Amino acid sequence: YIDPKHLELEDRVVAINRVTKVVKGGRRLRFAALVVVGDKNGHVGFGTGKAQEVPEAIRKAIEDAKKNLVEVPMVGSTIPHEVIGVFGGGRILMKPAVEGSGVAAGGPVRAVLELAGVADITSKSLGSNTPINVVRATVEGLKQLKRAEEVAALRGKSVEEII
RNA sequence: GAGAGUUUGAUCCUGGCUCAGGACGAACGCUGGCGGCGUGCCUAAUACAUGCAAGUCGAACGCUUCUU
Ligand SMILES: CN[C@@H]1[C@H](O)[C@H](NC)[C@H]2O[C@@]3(O)C(=O)C[C@@H](C)O[C@H]3O[C@@H]2[C@H]1O
Ligand SMILES: [K+]
Ligand SMILES: [K+]
Ligand SMILES: [Mg+2]
Ligand SMILES: [Mg+2]
Repeated sequence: YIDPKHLELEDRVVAINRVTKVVKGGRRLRFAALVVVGDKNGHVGFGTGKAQEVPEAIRKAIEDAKKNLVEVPMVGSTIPHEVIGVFGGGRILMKPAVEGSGVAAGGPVRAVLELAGVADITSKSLGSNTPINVVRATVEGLKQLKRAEEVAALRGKSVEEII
Protein backbone atom coordinates (compact mmCIF):
# COMPACT_ATOMS: atom_id res chain seq x y z
CA TYR A 1 0.00 0.00 0.00
CA ILE A 2 1.13 3.53 -0.89
CA ASP A 3 -0.28 6.39 1.15
CA PRO A 4 -1.36 9.28 -1.11
CA LYS A 5 -0.33 11.79 1.55
CA HIS A 6 3.25 13.11 1.58
CA LEU A 7 3.34 12.66 -2.23
CA GLU A 8 2.86 15.66 -4.53
CA LEU A 9 0.36 13.92 -6.77
CA GLU A 10 -0.83 15.37 -10.07
CA ASP A 11 -3.71 14.13 -12.20
CA ARG A 12 -4.60 13.88 -15.87
CA VAL A 13 -8.01 13.23 -17.42
CA VAL A 14 -7.47 10.25 -19.72
CA ALA A 15 -11.05 9.99 -20.98
CA ILE A 16 -14.48 11.50 -20.35
CA ASN A 17 -17.18 9.13 -21.58
CA ARG A 18 -20.81 10.24 -21.75
CA VAL A 19 -22.81 7.17 -20.70
CA THR A 20 -26.58 6.77 -20.92
CA LYS A 21 -29.05 4.87 -18.76
CA VAL A 22 -32.45 4.50 -20.42
CA VAL A 23 -35.32 5.48 -18.13
CA LYS A 24 -39.07 5.34 -18.60
CA GLY A 25 -39.18 9.03 -19.51
CA GLY A 26 -36.20 8.73 -21.83
CA ARG A 27 -32.43 9.11 -21.49
CA ARG A 28 -30.57 9.65 -18.21
CA LEU A 29 -27.20 11.12 -19.17
CA ARG A 30 -24.17 10.78 -16.91
CA PHE A 31 -20.45 11.43 -17.30
CA ALA A 32 -17.88 8.73 -16.58
CA ALA A 33 -14.34 10.04 -16.14
CA LEU A 34 -11.13 8.03 -16.22
CA VAL A 35 -8.26 9.75 -14.42
CA VAL A 36 -4.61 8.85 -13.87
CA VAL A 37 -2.86 10.45 -10.89
CA GLY A 38 0.88 10.11 -10.50
CA ASP A 39 3.94 11.45 -8.75
CA LYS A 40 6.50 11.66 -11.60
CA ASN A 41 8.84 9.67 -9.35
CA GLY A 42 7.52 6.11 -9.72
CA HIS A 43 4.03 6.21 -8.15
CA VAL A 44 0.88 6.22 -10.26
CA GLY A 45 -2.74 5.14 -10.04
CA PHE A 46 -5.94 5.27 -12.04
CA GLY A 47 -9.46 5.97 -10.83
CA THR A 48 -12.96 6.00 -12.25
CA GLY A 49 -15.71 8.43 -11.34
CA LYS A 50 -19.28 8.70 -12.64
CA ALA A 51 -21.43 11.77 -12.08
CA GLN A 52 -24.09 13.92 -13.71
CA GLU A 53 -21.51 16.67 -14.27
CA VAL A 54 -18.00 16.45 -15.69
CA PRO A 55 -16.14 18.20 -12.83
CA GLU A 56 -17.76 16.02 -10.18
CA ALA A 57 -16.99 12.83 -12.10
CA ILE A 58 -13.37 13.95 -12.39
CA ARG A 59 -13.13 14.72 -8.68
CA LYS A 60 -14.54 11.33 -7.71
CA ALA A 61 -12.13 9.60 -10.08
CA ILE A 62 -9.19 11.52 -8.60
CA GLU A 63 -9.99 10.34 -5.08
CA ASP A 64 -10.34 6.76 -6.29
CA ALA A 65 -7.00 6.92 -8.11
CA LYS A 66 -5.19 8.16 -5.00
CA LYS A 67 -6.53 5.12 -3.14
CA ASN A 68 -5.13 2.87 -5.89
CA LEU A 69 -1.61 4.32 -6.21
CA VAL A 70 1.13 1.79 -6.98
CA GLU A 71 4.90 2.07 -7.34
CA VAL A 72 6.73 1.23 -10.57
CA PRO A 73 10.35 0.02 -10.62
CA MET A 74 12.59 2.22 -12.73
CA VAL A 75 16.20 1.86 -13.86
CA GLY A 76 17.41 5.31 -14.80
CA SER A 77 14.86 6.86 -17.14
CA THR A 78 13.37 3.54 -18.29
CA ILE A 79 11.84 0.34 -16.94
CA PRO A 80 14.04 -2.61 -15.91
CA HIS A 81 12.91 -5.15 -18.50
CA GLU A 82 10.37 -5.93 -21.20
CA VAL A 83 6.91 -6.70 -19.87
CA ILE A 84 3.51 -7.53 -21.37
CA GLY A 85 0.41 -6.58 -19.39
CA VAL A 86 -2.98 -8.04 -20.29
CA PHE A 87 -6.35 -7.09 -18.83
CA GLY A 88 -9.51 -8.06 -20.65
CA GLY A 89 -9.30 -6.82 -24.20
CA GLY A 90 -6.36 -4.59 -23.37
CA ARG A 91 -2.89 -5.90 -24.17
CA ILE A 92 0.25 -3.78 -23.90
CA LEU A 93 3.94 -4.53 -24.44
CA MET A 94 6.47 -2.13 -22.93
CA LYS A 95 10.21 -2.32 -23.51
CA PRO A 96 13.12 -0.34 -22.05
CA ALA A 97 14.51 2.37 -24.30
CA VAL A 98 17.86 4.11 -24.54
CA GLU A 99 18.21 7.44 -22.75
CA GLY A 100 16.65 10.33 -24.64
CA SER A 101 14.58 8.18 -27.00
CA GLY A 102 11.37 9.53 -25.45
CA VAL A 103 8.07 7.88 -24.61
CA ALA A 104 6.95 5.85 -27.63
CA ALA A 105 3.39 5.00 -26.64
CA GLY A 106 -0.18 5.68 -27.66
CA GLY A 107 -3.03 7.45 -25.93
CA PRO A 108 -3.80 6.32 -22.38
CA VAL A 109 -0.43 4.59 -22.01
CA ARG A 110 1.18 7.99 -22.54
CA ALA A 111 -0.59 9.46 -19.52
CA VAL A 112 0.21 6.46 -17.30
CA LEU A 113 3.90 6.60 -18.17
CA GLU A 114 4.32 10.37 -17.97
CA LEU A 115 2.53 10.55 -14.63
CA ALA A 116 4.54 7.59 -13.34
CA GLY A 117 7.65 9.56 -14.28
CA VAL A 118 9.14 7.24 -16.91
CA ALA A 119 10.87 9.42 -19.49
CA ASP A 120 12.12 6.92 -22.10
CA ILE A 121 10.30 3.73 -23.10
CA THR A 122 8.97 1.84 -26.12
CA SER A 123 5.42 0.52 -26.01
CA LYS A 124 3.01 -1.23 -28.35
CA SER A 125 -0.69 -1.89 -27.77
CA LEU A 126 -1.65 -5.26 -29.23
CA GLY A 127 -5.20 -5.25 -27.83
CA SER A 128 -8.25 -3.02 -27.97
CA ASN A 129 -8.33 0.78 -27.73
CA THR A 130 -10.82 0.83 -24.84
CA PRO A 131 -9.19 3.45 -22.58
CA ILE A 132 -10.18 1.79 -19.29
CA ASN A 133 -8.89 -1.62 -20.36
CA VAL A 134 -5.63 -0.30 -21.79
CA VAL A 135 -4.91 1.64 -18.61
CA ARG A 136 -5.63 -1.47 -16.56
CA ALA A 137 -3.39 -3.53 -18.83
CA THR A 138 -0.63 -0.93 -18.48
CA VAL A 139 -0.62 -1.08 -14.69
CA GLU A 140 -0.68 -4.88 -14.87
CA GLY A 141 2.54 -4.81 -16.87
CA LEU A 142 4.14 -2.34 -14.47
CA LYS A 143 3.27 -4.55 -11.50
CA GLN A 144 5.02 -7.38 -13.35
CA LEU A 145 8.19 -5.27 -13.49
CA LYS A 146 10.80 -6.52 -11.02
CA ARG A 147 13.77 -4.91 -9.31
CA ALA A 148 17.23 -6.37 -9.78
CA GLU A 149 17.78 -6.11 -6.03
CA GLU A 150 14.56 -7.95 -5.24
CA VAL A 151 15.34 -10.67 -7.78
CA ALA A 152 18.87 -11.00 -6.44
CA ALA A 153 17.55 -11.28 -2.89
CA LEU A 154 14.91 -13.83 -3.88
CA ARG A 155 17.31 -16.08 -5.80
CA GLY A 156 20.00 -15.87 -3.12
CA LYS A 157 22.73 -14.43 -5.33
CA SER A 158 24.35 -11.02 -5.58
CA VAL A 159 22.95 -8.73 -8.25
CA GLU A 160 26.39 -8.75 -9.88
CA GLU A 161 26.21 -12.54 -10.07
CA ILE A 162 22.71 -12.35 -11.57
CA ILE A 163 23.93 -10.05 -14.34
C1' G B 1 7.53 -1.21 -32.38
C1' A B 2 2.55 5.76 -30.48
C1' G B 3 -2.23 5.49 -32.60
C1' A B 4 -7.50 7.73 -34.02
C1' G B 5 -12.78 7.69 -36.17
C1' U B 6 -16.94 4.49 -37.05
C1' U B 7 -21.80 -1.04 -35.15
C1' U B 8 -25.09 0.54 -29.39
C1' G B 9 -30.03 3.89 -25.73
C1' A B 10 -25.35 3.06 -23.28
C1' U B 11 -21.31 -0.94 -22.51
C1' C B 12 -17.35 -4.85 -23.23
C1' C B 13 -15.63 -8.06 -26.96
C1' U B 14 -15.12 -9.46 -32.06
C1' G B 15 -14.79 -7.33 -36.81
C1' G B 16 -14.32 -4.83 -41.21
C1' C B 17 -13.90 -0.10 -43.35
C1' U B 18 -11.27 4.98 -43.11
C1' C B 19 -7.41 8.28 -41.57
C1' A B 20 -2.73 10.39 -39.43
C1' G B 21 3.78 8.46 -42.07
C1' G B 22 7.03 7.61 -45.98
C1' A B 23 8.15 6.79 -51.18
C1' C B 24 7.91 8.14 -57.01
C1' G B 25 11.26 7.93 -64.02
C1' A B 26 5.01 10.22 -61.91
C1' A B 27 0.83 13.15 -64.22
C1' C B 28 -2.81 17.04 -63.23
C1' G B 29 -4.55 21.99 -60.68
C1' C B 30 -2.73 26.83 -58.68
C1' U B 31 1.71 29.24 -58.29
C1' G B 32 6.62 30.20 -59.54
C1' G B 33 13.41 33.88 -58.17
C1' C B 34 18.10 31.74 -58.60
C1' G B 35 22.17 28.13 -58.27
C1' G B 36 24.64 22.98 -57.68
C1' C B 37 23.88 17.72 -58.63
C1' G B 38 20.89 14.25 -60.93
C1' U B 39 16.60 12.48 -63.83
C1' G B 40 13.35 12.91 -68.19
C1' C B 41 8.45 7.49 -73.89
C1' C B 42 6.80 3.69 -67.88
C1' U B 43 2.16 3.71 -73.44
C1' A B 44 2.85 1.40 -79.85
C1' A B 45 9.41 -4.40 -79.85
C1' U B 46 4.00 1.29 -83.55
C1' A B 47 5.45 3.67 -88.61
C1' C B 48 9.38 6.74 -89.71
C1' A B 49 11.11 12.81 -93.72
C1' U B 50 15.90 14.79 -93.10
C1' G B 51 21.18 15.00 -91.23
C1' C B 52 25.03 12.12 -88.70
C1' A B 53 26.15 7.11 -85.50
C1' A B 54 32.56 2.59 -89.13
C1' G B 55 36.32 3.54 -90.82
C1' U B 56 41.41 3.38 -91.42
C1' C B 57 46.37 2.04 -93.65
C1' G B 58 50.56 5.10 -99.64
C1' A B 59 56.10 2.48 -94.45
C1' A B 60 51.55 -4.28 -98.47
C1' C B 61 50.51 -3.29 -104.13
C1' G B 62 49.78 -1.38 -109.22
C1' C B 63 47.39 2.69 -111.24
C1' U B 64 45.29 7.65 -112.22
C1' U B 65 44.44 13.86 -111.81
C1' C B 66 46.90 18.67 -110.71
C1' U B 67 51.45 22.47 -108.06
C1' U B 68 56.78 24.02 -111.09
C1 LIG C 1 -48.36 6.03 -11.97
N1 LIG C 1 -47.56 7.18 -11.61
C2 LIG C 1 -46.32 7.18 -12.40
C3 LIG C 1 -45.33 6.30 -11.74
O1 LIG C 1 -45.26 6.63 -10.40
C4 LIG C 1 -43.85 6.44 -12.37
N2 LIG C 1 -42.93 5.85 -11.50
C5 LIG C 1 -43.23 4.45 -11.30
C6 LIG C 1 -43.41 7.92 -12.57
O2 LIG C 1 -42.08 8.01 -13.26
C7 LIG C 1 -41.80 8.88 -13.40
O3 LIG C 1 -41.52 9.45 -12.16
C8 LIG C 1 -40.85 8.85 -13.94
O4 LIG C 1 -39.80 8.98 -13.43
C9 LIG C 1 -41.05 8.64 -15.44
C10 LIG C 1 -42.04 9.52 -16.00
C11 LIG C 1 -42.33 9.03 -17.63
O5 LIG C 1 -43.03 9.47 -15.43
C12 LIG C 1 -42.85 9.76 -14.05
O6 LIG C 1 -44.11 9.66 -13.38
C13 LIG C 1 -44.40 8.71 -13.25
C14 LIG C 1 -45.83 8.62 -12.48
O7 LIG C 1 -46.75 9.34 -13.15
K1 LIG D 1 -22.36 5.48 -37.26
K1 LIG E 1 -12.00 -0.69 -35.02
MG1 LIG F 1 -13.70 -0.60 -9.57
MG1 LIG G 1 10.10 1.40 -74.19
